[PDB]
Amino acid sequence: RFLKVKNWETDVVLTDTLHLKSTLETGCTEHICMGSIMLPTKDQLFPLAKEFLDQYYSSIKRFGSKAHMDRLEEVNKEIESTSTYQLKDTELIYGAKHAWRNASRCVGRIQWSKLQVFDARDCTTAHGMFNYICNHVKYATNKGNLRSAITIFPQRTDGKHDFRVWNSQLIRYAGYKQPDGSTLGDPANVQFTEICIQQGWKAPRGRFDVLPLLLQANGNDPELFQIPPELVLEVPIRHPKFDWFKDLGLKWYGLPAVSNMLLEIGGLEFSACPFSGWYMGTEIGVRDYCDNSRYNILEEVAKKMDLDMRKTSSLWKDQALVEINIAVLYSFQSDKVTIVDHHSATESFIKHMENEYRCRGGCPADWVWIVPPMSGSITPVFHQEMLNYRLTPSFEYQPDPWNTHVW
Amino acid sequence: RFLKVKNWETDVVLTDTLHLKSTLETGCTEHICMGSIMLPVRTKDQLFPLAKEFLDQYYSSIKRFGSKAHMDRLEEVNKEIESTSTYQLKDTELIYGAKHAWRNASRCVGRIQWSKLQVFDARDCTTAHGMFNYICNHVKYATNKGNLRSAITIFPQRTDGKHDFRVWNSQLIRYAGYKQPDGSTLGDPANVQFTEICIQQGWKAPRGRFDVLPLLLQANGNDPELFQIPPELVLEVPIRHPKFDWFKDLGLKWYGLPAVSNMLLEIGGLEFSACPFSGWYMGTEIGVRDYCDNSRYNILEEVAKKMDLDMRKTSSLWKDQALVEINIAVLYSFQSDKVTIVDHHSATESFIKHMENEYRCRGGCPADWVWIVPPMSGSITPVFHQEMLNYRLTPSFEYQPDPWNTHVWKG
Ligand code: HEM
Ligand code: HEM
Ligand SMILES: N=C(Nc1cccc(CCc2cccc(NC(=N)c3cccs3)c2)c1)c1cccs1
Ligand SMILES: N=C(Nc1cccc(CCc2cccc(NC(=N)c3cccs3)c2)c1)c1cccs1
Ligand SMILES: C[C@H](O)[C@H](O)[C@H]1CNc2nc(N)[nH]c(=O)c2N1
Ligand SMILES: C[C@H](O)[C@H](O)[C@H]1CNc2nc(N)[nH]c(=O)c2N1
Ligand SMILES: [Zn+2]
Repeated sequence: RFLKVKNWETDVVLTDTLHLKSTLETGCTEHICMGSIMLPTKDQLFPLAKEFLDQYYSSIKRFGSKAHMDRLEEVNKEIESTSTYQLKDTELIYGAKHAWRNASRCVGRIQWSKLQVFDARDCTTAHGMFNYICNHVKYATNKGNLRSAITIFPQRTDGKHDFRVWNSQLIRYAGYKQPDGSTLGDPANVQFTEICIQQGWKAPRGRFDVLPLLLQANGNDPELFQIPPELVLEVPIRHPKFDWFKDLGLKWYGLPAVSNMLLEIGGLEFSACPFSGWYMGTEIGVRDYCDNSRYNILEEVAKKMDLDMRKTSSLWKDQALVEINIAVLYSFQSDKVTIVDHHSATESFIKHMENEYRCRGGCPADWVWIVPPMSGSITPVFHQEMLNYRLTPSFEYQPDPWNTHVW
Repeated sequence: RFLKVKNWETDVVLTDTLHLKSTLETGCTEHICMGSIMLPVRTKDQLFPLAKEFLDQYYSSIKRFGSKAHMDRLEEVNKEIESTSTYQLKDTELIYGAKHAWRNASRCVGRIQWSKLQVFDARDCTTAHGMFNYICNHVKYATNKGNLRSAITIFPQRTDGKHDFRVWNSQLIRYAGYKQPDGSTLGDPANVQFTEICIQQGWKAPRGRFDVLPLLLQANGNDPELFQIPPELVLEVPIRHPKFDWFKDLGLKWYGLPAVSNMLLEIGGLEFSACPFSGWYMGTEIGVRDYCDNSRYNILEEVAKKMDLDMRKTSSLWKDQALVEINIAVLYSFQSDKVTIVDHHSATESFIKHMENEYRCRGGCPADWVWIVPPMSGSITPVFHQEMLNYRLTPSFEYQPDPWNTHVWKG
């Protein structure tokens, strides 16, 4: 009932009570743990609404005040009538920040309360979504000094009128397979990269071609738009010692901006809610470059380093991996674009876990995702027991829209 | 019910049915995951069922399910239980049981090797001296002059819980740790407490950085006794680096034989509380954890200074660079002395193949991602992108409390 979590490096023991407010399900059972699986009516809505409003008013110390009871009634009225309701701005801001605060997979949550929220609930067309996205991008980029933000498009009504950003992130690199049979640019996007052409895009057939945005307003077919290059900050990747590094030709964008998730506040579903902050370096250096099914440049970097690539036990992959990541961090820092290393991000997150244990009685956290993909055991999160549970408001996955849209 | 796991690097999907044979609890529920939590006397009552499940498994494996031999064994074990409140395993049953505990160990990356396990039956042992002899023969056989072979030695089972066999050591071979007055630590900080107990029981500590601890052995619920392992039995490897000649001057060495001596082996409801087992090291267990954990030898700073890395900013990744070098050194040193060791790329690759094999022939492989993924270079090894199902099958290896916490001293 009152669960404990221990840090094995520091012996620090925290006590979790916040999980008892857990609402949704994890996929795990008494018999089976699924911690490593990527994805395991008017009736429904009022409980959900009341729950959320209860935590709102408690957060502003007006639980059981007149306004609270008045609101619960106003929303109760609005639901019994319209079959949905609308959030006040203040509630929207609290909801979004809290969906980030509750993302158990995010190592970056020490920053949860400094989130800029752009209310795009008055938007009606793809051109309009495009304007809102551009302003989001520009605000967030801030000439390199990145600022967290989210833009919230209109809430789903009856599932026929959905706003969706078809891009999985706002800013990503094109991928094309060749007759040769291998891959140019980023293989993650091959499919999307073809949809875009399959709808109209004139691909500059290249390696790092920023993809066009593909936007669907109010359930309608979606439309192509190029984000103005001037708005897409990029960083040429070079090493502080290896001059040949530059000649690998590598660059990356500074703004990670997730665009395919669904935000749930008080039972209301926001299917287009792109959000952005900034990178931890290993997301680019370990996952984007070195994954077998991504840019997969380890072989190439290893060779230029003249390492003994003959036997796994020379650890040539690991050597190359570290230099690549030093390179990415060096570049971003040199160009004054915000970025965080994994040692610093994990130290931050331990600090935040501690803050959330005392101020709030816990912090849902998913170890499988919080431990970085390199140097795990020399970062402090490795030695930290964590409890994973689902609280609301939350961000959730949702099916790729091309599997669902009728034309 | 069938459950699927996918690999995201290769799109290979597998189907689990074995999880249906599971019964023990995970720690998790529908509302909470405890997947990253380190640790989430029986009556006739519960013993009968547990012995029957075990025997049904045993006789299916040998293709004799429902034979007269099966049925008589059941009847024999049942009489023995209601007669004496316990039973004895046949040799063949013990062998199968020990191997399957290994096979069912969801946190073990080395399981491709499960069927080649040498089992020593030490169930006639009655004293600590006899335990010392068995452990010595285990160590020498396992070591095999550097060409390591997996083995386990199984001492008598628990009876009333007042006559337990225990090895108080956490592993058969480990270095002492000594808390110095100035706050620092000499040798391995993980072993300070155990080192104090030993000293208290009368061990004269040489008080250097790599002193092999004595064995501390309890037979039959007696107070345990000290024994020094013969040093000619303890294979050690000096740690050098193939390019950095200053590495050897750091003074590092490590032992070759990892042999865990503090787990509890559960077979058909019986509890073997002393069951030391041994295999061979994955390099990262020495190079990442043993040397570079902050709560262990923690040589990272010293190695970084000698490499003259930029240590002013973590974003230099100076910790990450030094860590790869220390692990290169460890693998180089072991290979050069022809002492079996496996790197994490090779171990994890082998495990993915074991795992697919186990899905095909067995219907599953319970696996604990948190422990299988290596503590460096996680995502450039194939297990990182492997979805895994974790559940508890028996026979199994279980944790058990430290004996200094539970023991009734006699004096
Ligand atoms: C401010 C800097 C931020 C840093 C450095 C950061 C870092 C991270 C990292 C490293 C991951 C794992 C990502 C992966 O491997 O794909 C992650 C996941 C996540 N982050 Fe944060 N984050 C930040 C801001 C935010 C913001 C502003 C939001 C929401 C408003 C957010 C919501 C999430 C969610 C929902 C996931 C998991 C999504 C999934 O399950 O795939 N993050 N973040
Ligand atoms: C043959 C070579 C072997 C290799 C390379 C191997 C590798 C590993 C590694 C790397 C771990 C994680 C250890 C840690 O993080 O501290 C592990 C855990 C484990 N292994 Fe294996 N292993 C091997 C043989 C065996 C044998 C022979 C047994 C038993 C007969 C076994 C039973 C286990 C158990 C029970 C754990 C988990 C311990 C715990 O939960 O604390 N291993 N093994
Ligand atoms: N189920 C999947 N999920 C999936 C696939 C790719 C990426 C992601 C998550 C991307 C993500 C989400 C949130 C944060 C980050 N990284 C960041 N630093 C931020 C992005 C926005 C604010 S911070 C990346 C999730 C798939 C795997 C393979 C095909 S689909
Ligand atoms: N709960 C703990 N248990 C614990 C503590 C230290 C080590 C271990 C596991 C030791 C182990 C177990 C099984 C295999 C291995 N490594 C091997 N290569 C083998 C050892 C024996 C056969 S193979 C190591 C478990 C702690 C963690 C940190 C501090 S206490
Ligand atoms: C199968 C496995 O769960 C999958 O590889 C996960 C592991 N941990 C991860 N962790 C993060 N941060 N991001 C990821 O994409 C993944 N992938
Ligand atoms: C809290 C967490 O479970 C703990 O640090 C685990 C993580 N993964 C591990 N994995 C292995 N192989 N060995 C370990 O000791 C640990 N420690
Ligand atoms: Zn779980």
